[PDB]
Amino acid sequence: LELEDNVFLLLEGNLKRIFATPIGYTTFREFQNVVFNCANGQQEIANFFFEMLINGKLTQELAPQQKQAAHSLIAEFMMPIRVAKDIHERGEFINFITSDMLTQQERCIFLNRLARVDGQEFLLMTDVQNTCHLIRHLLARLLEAQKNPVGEKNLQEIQEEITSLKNHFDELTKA
Amino acid sequence: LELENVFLLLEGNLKRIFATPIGYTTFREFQNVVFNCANGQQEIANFFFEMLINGKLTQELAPQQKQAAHSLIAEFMMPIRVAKDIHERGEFINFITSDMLTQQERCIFLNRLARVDGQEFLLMTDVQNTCHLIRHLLARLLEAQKNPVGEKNLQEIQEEITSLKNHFDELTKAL
Amino acid sequence: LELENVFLLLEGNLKRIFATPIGYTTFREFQNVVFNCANGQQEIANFFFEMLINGKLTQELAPQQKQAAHSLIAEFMMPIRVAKDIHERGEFINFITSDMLTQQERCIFLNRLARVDGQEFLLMTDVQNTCHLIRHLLARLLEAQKNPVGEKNLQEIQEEITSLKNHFDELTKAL
Amino acid sequence: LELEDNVFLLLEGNLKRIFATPIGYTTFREFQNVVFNCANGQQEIANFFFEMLINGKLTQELAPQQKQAAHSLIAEFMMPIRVAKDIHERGEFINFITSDMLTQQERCIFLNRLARVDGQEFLLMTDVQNTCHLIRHLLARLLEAQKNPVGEKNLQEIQEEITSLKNHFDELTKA
Amino acid sequence: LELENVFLLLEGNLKRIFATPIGYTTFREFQNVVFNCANGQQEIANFFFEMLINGKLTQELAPQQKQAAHSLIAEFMMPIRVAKDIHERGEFINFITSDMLTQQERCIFLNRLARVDGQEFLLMTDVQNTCHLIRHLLARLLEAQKNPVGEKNLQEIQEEITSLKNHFDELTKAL
Amino acid sequence: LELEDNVFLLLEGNLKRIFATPIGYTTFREFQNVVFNCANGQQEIANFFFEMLINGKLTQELAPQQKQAAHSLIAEFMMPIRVAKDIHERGEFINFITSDMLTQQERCIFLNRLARVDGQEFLLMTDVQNTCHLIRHLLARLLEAQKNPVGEKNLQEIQEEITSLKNHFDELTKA
Repeated sequence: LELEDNVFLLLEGNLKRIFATPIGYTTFREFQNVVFNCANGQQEIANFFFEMLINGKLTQELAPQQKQAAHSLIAEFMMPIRVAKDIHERGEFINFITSDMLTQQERCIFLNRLARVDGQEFLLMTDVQNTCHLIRHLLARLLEAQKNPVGEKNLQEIQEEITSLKNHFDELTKA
Repeated sequence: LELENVFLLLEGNLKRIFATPIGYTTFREFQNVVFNCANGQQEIANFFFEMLINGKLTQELAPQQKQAAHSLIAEFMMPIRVAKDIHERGEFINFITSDMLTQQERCIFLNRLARVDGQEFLLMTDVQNTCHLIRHLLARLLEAQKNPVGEKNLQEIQEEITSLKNHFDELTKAL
Repeated sequence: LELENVFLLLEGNLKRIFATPIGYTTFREFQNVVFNCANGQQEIANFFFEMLINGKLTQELAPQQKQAAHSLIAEFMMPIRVAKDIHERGEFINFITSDMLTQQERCIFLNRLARVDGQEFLLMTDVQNTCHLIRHLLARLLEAQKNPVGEKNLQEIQEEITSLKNHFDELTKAL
Repeated sequence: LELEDNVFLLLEGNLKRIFATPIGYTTFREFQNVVFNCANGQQEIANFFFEMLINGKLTQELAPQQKQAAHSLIAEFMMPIRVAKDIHERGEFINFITSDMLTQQERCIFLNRLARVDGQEFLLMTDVQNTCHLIRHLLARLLEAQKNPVGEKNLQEIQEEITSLKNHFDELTKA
Repeated sequence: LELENVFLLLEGNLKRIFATPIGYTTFREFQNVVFNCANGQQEIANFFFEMLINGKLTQELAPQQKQAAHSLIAEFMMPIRVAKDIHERGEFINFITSDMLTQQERCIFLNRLARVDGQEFLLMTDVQNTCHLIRHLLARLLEAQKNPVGEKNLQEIQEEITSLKNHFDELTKAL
Repeated sequence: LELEDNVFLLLEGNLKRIFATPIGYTTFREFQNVVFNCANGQQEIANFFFEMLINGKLTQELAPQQKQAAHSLIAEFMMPIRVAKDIHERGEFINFITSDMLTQQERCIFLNRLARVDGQEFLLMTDVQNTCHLIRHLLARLLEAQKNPVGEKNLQEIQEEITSLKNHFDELTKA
């Protein structure tokens, strides 16, 4: 492989540009387009940068200044690229939830925040009854998954986590 | 009370403010409209509020005015009530749907959460995510139980908690 | 069938769910409302569904009930149909507008894309962007043509494709 | 120019802060305000940092530790600043589009994603007929640009790209 | 003019386009609907536009058609006017609310800004933020005063400016 | 404290991941969860990383390679973490506003952009009268704050900034 220093520099500027705005569902494909543009029709060069930037792996010896630049690109871009790829694949999946209990009047309510893999969040208020209905709805859904052969195998994989839920619930009912 | 074609002018104004999505300012924009149509007079405004919020006519009206009044009530009472609801509790959960899908040996759920204000959020969960969400929400019920107000709330929904019992039983047993 | 003031209670409930923007949960929220007004009975629910979805009364009603029924049909049949449309195809394109502007020696277009669900997106393009978008979309038609199902779809719209012909002709010739 | 090391440090913290959240339409102006605040009414200091951070150019010799810090600031912030400036100028222009063909039933449809320079994206579904109508609409718009003297010159600039579109289309029609 | 059940077909179509939130394309979508119902004829379209935009019937109609026409006017004239307003000035401020709260020795305000298009934005300010915003806006009035057009605008609102005077007086004096 | 180099590496990857998407209201809590996971139930390790990453302070001597990694983590993540914490606390507060005056026809209007601490922005158009009404509304709000003991103390703190507003306004009225 014969690369000029200029390629690493141009590639860095282009990657800095695409990652300057929020990662979205087009970002992984936009990154691939940047690599292909840089490779200029040379599959071996494209693959070199994909291995480097997607896998953090250097598939040939580089001269010291280029090796340093590759390490810098890996450090700066590997995770954001993997997150772009993740969003492309499963950006709408739940990633995190927070809840803050507020006690007002007679009533205990929760300010819940739902965050997805793609970073979008949603605020949702629930009182204690809403919370119970939400739990029942989600349990009803696992019970339907359990009838299906795939769902059944998925549930058997976390059988310990399920038995625990029942524990926590038995703990709530006694009190 | 003494009133002019106030009903038609009230109508045109209510049609305008309700032609766009109802928001958190809409109930107050409505009050401002009523105030303006009453020329600021509190007795007349109150007559309109009773009519429009509670559907109650506090005064006999000539046939033509009475016809317009019943029309305003049919057309606006519920949207006004929803605007007040949103002002008060717009961020609370209102509805949830889930569609079960099977992708790559995984049972997954496309959930949609809708609030009182009509905003919705799409959230994907797999079986393990669903279990974690349930654990999270259960923990909130436990948190409420430790707070004197929340504990009273829980005591009011015994039939709700028993329902969670039977679902938890069915799931654990079926595995 | 035996029915109570069910029409008025149905009305108030439909007015409430349609007072906020229609979303992807709205058709299902409607079904739940009908179910609840029918006290769960499938024959009564079906009577309401025929009435409200298809505008068909499957039963003679006293004058007062019949009046309320025609009113529910006029007020809700189309919003119900749109809610079902959105549930099914809410993300599909519905309308596009373009306004041509001239800025700094450039012809530019302010495009607005609107979906079946009513969400809109503003997108600016210059002449070269517009050309690239067209090239992209053309490539999709070529992609569909390589798929046996897509190829059948294309064969159904011969008059559409000829229209593209005449536009392409006019443009190339005029340059 | 007489700068204390403290200025580079304070400037870095302030820039890190403003770039911690998504770039928006106010971000370039917010950056200018940070520079002016740091310059403290000294135009020569403001200009030094603007040349450095907007143009990547150092307009006077710096001592080695400050030169290193300037290079670090350039590497970290030059591209995001240029993107902020770009968004300020043309954030609503199209930047990228992806499409995924889905074959279901009899029908080939495309899940399109529209991304703007500002990073916002929009999902749009199209079937084969929608795609054709979109193409015709966009061609109609170029034809109107062609009547206008500016638009005509813009089109002559990409005359080769246009002739190519016609090619791709002639290729689609034969098949 | 010669017309068919055009009123009912017009009705169903208007009900459909107004069933979703009004957007920036809605007025144009309406015009397209009218065009299509008129079978493209400009005289018939104009009859519908007068009826639907201005509430004016430019033609005597049989009792049944006349009834349908008055119904279309009552149901759609205002939403059409709002759609045109939005097309023209959707981003302009329409309403603002503020609720004053006290948190941690601070007086704070929960402000909500609503535009002509119905979109809203929540914005918190403390006392100093509120002062800065006011200073900003005052500076804009000063900017307009330096522009010959803006200076004319200011001269038209003398009673508005005096109101700012009395408020400014009350505040400074009370401190 | 006995940490393996692997901990710094794992921690960096996890932080890079969470900061790859827009900071939101859950991000500070997500960061705490990452630290606790890394500490693996060891409060002293959690506190070491919290002091390091929240306060930029190293609470024990590290070997040179680990000290270098800690400095790198501080440089990369301290500000974004502080911004996450800020958003958690006051993300909805105003952060910045820009205005651009547009002169069209007889009329001077302003394209205002409102940016919050959380990075969300809102575009709002105002003409000269809207601007005056907005000022009056905000002054009315400060006048109400002045009646309240807390608000009064807040206002006394910026008494100089208030007197200045009055100045700028007196300057506008003379002209």
